[PDB]
Amino acid sequence: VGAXAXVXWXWXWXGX
Amino acid sequence: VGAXAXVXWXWXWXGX
Repeated sequence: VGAXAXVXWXWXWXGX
Repeated sequence: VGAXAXVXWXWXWXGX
């Protein structure tokens, strides 16, 4: 979670 | 991966 890939900013889910 | 939790900077594995 947070930033890069997962739940957060960039890849996966949430922000970008 | 990247930053926050996982493989990367903060929690889990790698940097902090």
